[PDB]
Amino acid sequence: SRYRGPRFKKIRRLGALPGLTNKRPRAGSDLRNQSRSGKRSQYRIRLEEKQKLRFHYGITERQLLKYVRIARKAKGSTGQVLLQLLEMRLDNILFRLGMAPTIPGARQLVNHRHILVNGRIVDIPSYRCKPQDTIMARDEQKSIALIQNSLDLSPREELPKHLTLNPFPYKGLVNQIIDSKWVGLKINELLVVEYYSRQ
Amino acid sequence: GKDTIADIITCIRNADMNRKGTVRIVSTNITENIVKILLREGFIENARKHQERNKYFLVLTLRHRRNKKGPYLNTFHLKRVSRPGLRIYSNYQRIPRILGGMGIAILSTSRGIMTDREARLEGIGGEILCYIW
Amino acid sequence: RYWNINLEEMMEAGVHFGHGTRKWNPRMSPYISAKCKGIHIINLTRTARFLSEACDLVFDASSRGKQFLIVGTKNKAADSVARAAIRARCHYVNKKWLGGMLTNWSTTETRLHKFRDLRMEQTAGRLARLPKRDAAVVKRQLSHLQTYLGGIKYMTGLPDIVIIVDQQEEYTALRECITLGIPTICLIDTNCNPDLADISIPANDDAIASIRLILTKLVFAICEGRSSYIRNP
Amino acid sequence: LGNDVYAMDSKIKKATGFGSKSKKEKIRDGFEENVVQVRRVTKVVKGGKHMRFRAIVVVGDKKGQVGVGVGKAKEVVSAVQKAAVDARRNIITVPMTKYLTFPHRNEADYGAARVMLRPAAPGTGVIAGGAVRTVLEMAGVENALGKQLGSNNALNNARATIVAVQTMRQFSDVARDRGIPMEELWK
RNA sequence: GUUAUCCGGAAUGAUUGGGCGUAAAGCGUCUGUAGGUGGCUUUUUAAGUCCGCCGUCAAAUCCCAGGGCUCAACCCUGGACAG
Ligand SMILES: [Mg+2]
Ligand SMILES: [Mg+2]
Ligand SMILES: [Mg+2]
Ligand SMILES: [Mg+2]
Ligand SMILES: [Mg+2]
Ligand SMILES: [Mg+2]
Ligand SMILES: [Mg+2]
Ligand SMILES: [Mg+2]
Ligand SMILES: [Mg+2]
Ligand SMILES: [Mg+2]
Ligand SMILES: [Mg+2]
Ligand SMILES: [Mg+2]
Ligand SMILES: [Mg+2]
Ligand SMILES: [Mg+2]
Ligand SMILES: [Mg+2]
Ligand SMILES: [Mg+2]
Ligand SMILES: [Mg+2]
Ligand SMILES: [Mg+2]
Ligand SMILES: [Mg+2]
Ligand SMILES: [Mg+2]
Ligand SMILES: [Mg+2]
Ligand SMILES: [Mg+2]
Ligand SMILES: [Mg+2]
Ligand SMILES: [Mg+2]
Repeated sequence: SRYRGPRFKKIRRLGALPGLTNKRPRAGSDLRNQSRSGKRSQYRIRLEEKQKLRFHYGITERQLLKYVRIARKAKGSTGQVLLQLLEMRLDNILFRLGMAPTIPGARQLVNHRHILVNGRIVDIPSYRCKPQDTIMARDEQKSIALIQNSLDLSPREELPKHLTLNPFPYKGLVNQIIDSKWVGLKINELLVVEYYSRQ
Repeated sequence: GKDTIADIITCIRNADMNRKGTVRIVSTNITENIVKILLREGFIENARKHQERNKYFLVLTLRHRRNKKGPYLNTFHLKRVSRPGLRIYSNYQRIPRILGGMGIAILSTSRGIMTDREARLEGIGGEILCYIW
Repeated sequence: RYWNINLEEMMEAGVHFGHGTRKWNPRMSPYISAKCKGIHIINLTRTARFLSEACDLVFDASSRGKQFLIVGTKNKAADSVARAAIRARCHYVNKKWLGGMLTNWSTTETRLHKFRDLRMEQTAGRLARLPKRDAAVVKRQLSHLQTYLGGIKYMTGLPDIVIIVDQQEEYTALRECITLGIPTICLIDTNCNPDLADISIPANDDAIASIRLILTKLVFAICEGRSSYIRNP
Repeated sequence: LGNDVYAMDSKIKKATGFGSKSKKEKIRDGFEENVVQVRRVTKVVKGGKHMRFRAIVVVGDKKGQVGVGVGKAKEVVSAVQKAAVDARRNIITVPMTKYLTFPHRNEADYGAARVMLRPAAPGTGVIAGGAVRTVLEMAGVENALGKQLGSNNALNNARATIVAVQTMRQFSDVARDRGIPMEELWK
């Protein structure tokens, strides 16, 4: 139920995928054969948009679908609400607080019970995070060690204003619901919605 | 002349499509009211009454041609809804609104004829005579 | 600004009458006035307002620097147009009108290129070194090119104002200016539809006198407007 | 009066030859062309089948300006190009709303093609079929519902869509026509 | 993945939403019984129609708002538009 395949590959075809890999792709070396499909059918474009989404967050299709139904239910702008829903996922908030290298790493972390949400152990990746929520490391040696070395040795300070981090205990705090400009990727949600008109 | 309302509406539509300002219509309480309303909405320039041999004719001036007769971006549409074969009624919450409200809907209700706007203020439903674009 | 018009002069030149009642277009029924002996009589109180607005826009368009065409292809209106256009210093069409003069510019202009080469040839005196067939042929080219390109041969670029005589016969001019986004200021008799021109002046067809009256009024507007564009640039 | 040769050579130098000057000026027009359909039509002659391509192509800025065009040639490229020009001279503007959608719900009729457009809530994207969808997408309409009823032919549906979005009346203008303040019709 | 069943797309049985000169389609033409619709003006009545209030249309399901199984599916509380 998880994508264990080659990453760099999907990266080449789709685009830049933060939640997958930090290693920039090879020059691509496809300039020899110069093989193309010609151009892309509108369908291929839309499909690659969705694929972008799905592979950035580590989600399975059938899951994405029900997320989309939740989305179409919610009262408001569809694509936006969808992106909210995808961005409040636990391994994702774990990643975007830099408590992890990447999303597979963060998923692994969550899964092995190394994390706490409001002094409670949640080992499932898709746990939906809600406002005013405490993201902690479990108090054991190994959990602390992982979170520390993955937090400190990664210099990036981008924290997108709904996310707080505090230094010694390493208490992560989810402050609020995401803003559409604060989203974790460059995507026209319009395209993914249009793809999903047929379900 | 099985239906008078539809007839008025129709004569208007025909005179309009032919780029003529002037129409003769036969008057009646319904007719007169409908035309009054049509004026306070601003769909028609001016109205007046004539009499001969105990017949009443409302003549209607119509809004001028759009910046020529040939290049017309806009026409003026009328549609009968409730007709003798099927009578359409609506409660307060089903009251129709045309093109987001740009046009209007004519209602015959307990308090008389009116637009859908008046029905919404006063909270009444009723019989829908026509739609006007 | 004012112009020279009164009920008496328009009564003089014979503008008020037009073709028989078998021949009429009821599309003109709103602004017509009377009918006499099966000869229609057209409203002059509309004619003065249209002729005023026409000379006004003609004045503004001359003053801003826009370029003018005039058209009629008739026998009398042609002799009147060469002189109307010379008196206002404008471009004209009198002789046979070629389809595509406005709409198809590129080929019309290459036709002008070669007509210019012909105008240099004939004055250079290099048509005397040729066989008789060559000079007769170059003279066909000349005769034709003079007929069609005679009055427009100064103009480079697309004319943005066109003036026309009797739109019944002039159909292609009307079509081409309708197409290219050009205003038409036109003469209407009782047979013609008031769709085809931007400003359509009720007028007379058969009369050389009406043509001369309204065209002299208009060429006077273009002349005073010509003084104002000699001043403003 | 300056000489005729130098001034006519000035109008000859100002209008450039088509054999000595190559052409790509088009991206300076600020437009994008999208090829909707490529078909091989045939005229038949005593020799055999005389093959041509017909291209249906729409142009837009994706900013609220759009047009359709149709072209014919021997080669794909040339017909594409002609289509481009025919479209550019045929072009019009679609009335838009602050959220990038239609003023209201509308039908349209061209030939056997009928077209149904209705406004949408922001975030719904453009949902429609090929001709209608490309036209609307190239106009830049972000949220729109549409369904072509009647026929399926690409070209006619395009033209019908244009007929639809051309007759669309924006609220300011119905306020001005009726002679009534905006807020009164809002209610 | 394949096969079967049903609705969709199908405006392809069409109230919303189609047609009948030549594409499938106007009875060969009238007279007329049931049946359906039917001019204008004033009054009456209140059967339809419209508005308010009440009773009920079981619980479970669907919809909205919270709560509980680590999450979800599932379960629980409260409430309601329709009609
Ligand atoms: Mg494989
Ligand atoms: Mg569907
Ligand atoms: Mg009811
Ligand atoms: Mg050709
Ligand atoms: Mg049809
Ligand atoms: Mg279909
Ligand atoms: Mg299966
Ligand atoms: Mg069906
Ligand atoms: Mg069938
Ligand atoms: Mg059929
Ligand atoms: Mg047959
Ligand atoms: Mg048959
Ligand atoms: Mg028969
Ligand atoms: Mg038969
Ligand atoms: Mg029989
Ligand atoms: Mg009978
Ligand atoms: Mg009977
Ligand atoms: Mg009865
Ligand atoms: Mg009655
Ligand atoms: Mg129940
Ligand atoms: Mg819930
Ligand atoms: Mg819960
Ligand atoms: Mg319940
Ligand atoms: Mg009830």
